Amino acid sequence: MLTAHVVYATMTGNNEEVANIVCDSLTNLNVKVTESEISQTDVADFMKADILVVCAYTYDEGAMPEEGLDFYDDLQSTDLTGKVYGVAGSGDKFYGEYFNTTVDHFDDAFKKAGATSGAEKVKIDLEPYEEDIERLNKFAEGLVKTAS
Ligand SMILES: Cc1cc2nc3c(=O)[nH]c(=O)nc-3n(C[C@H](O)[C@H](O)[C@H](O)COP(=O)(O)O)c2cc1C
Ligand code: NA
Repeated sequence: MLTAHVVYATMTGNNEEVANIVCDSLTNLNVKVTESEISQTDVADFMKADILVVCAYTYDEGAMPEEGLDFYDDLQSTDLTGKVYGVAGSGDKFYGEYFNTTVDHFDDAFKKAGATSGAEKVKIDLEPYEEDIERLNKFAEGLVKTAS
């Protein structure tokens, strides 16, 4: 029944770890999941899933991943009405009001595209631990219930 595409942007693996946890939780909720890195993914292919997820870092005081700028821009130009989305990220709370700003940007981009938020965005500090894992499971549960 349900499909999902999880894209991640990463440099030291934390956000790929986050994407992996989300893919696992979705798979364990009987979702067929595609997972790919953002720079190797076209929005036209991404949008074919019922559930859309971006997991991406924040850099240089609030900067988006440079390899994800095209994907980000293409996302906002696409009609994603009927799609269920969620955004998550690992970042560093030391950057204060720049903590995981990329998560906020992608959540806004999905909003302009007309997609329906399936779960509250998840902002993780550095590596995901037990609490983060439980939060990413509720995240996945929210997407499935919203999409189904
Ligand atoms: C130079 C530099 C600048 C950073 N700036 C931010 C930032 O503005 N906001 C944030 O949340 N994290 C910032 N970070 C932290 C990364 O987002 C964080 O380490 C994240 O876990 C890396 O994810 P990745 O392993 O998937 O690449 C910065 C890290 C570095 C090295
Ligand atoms: Na472009």
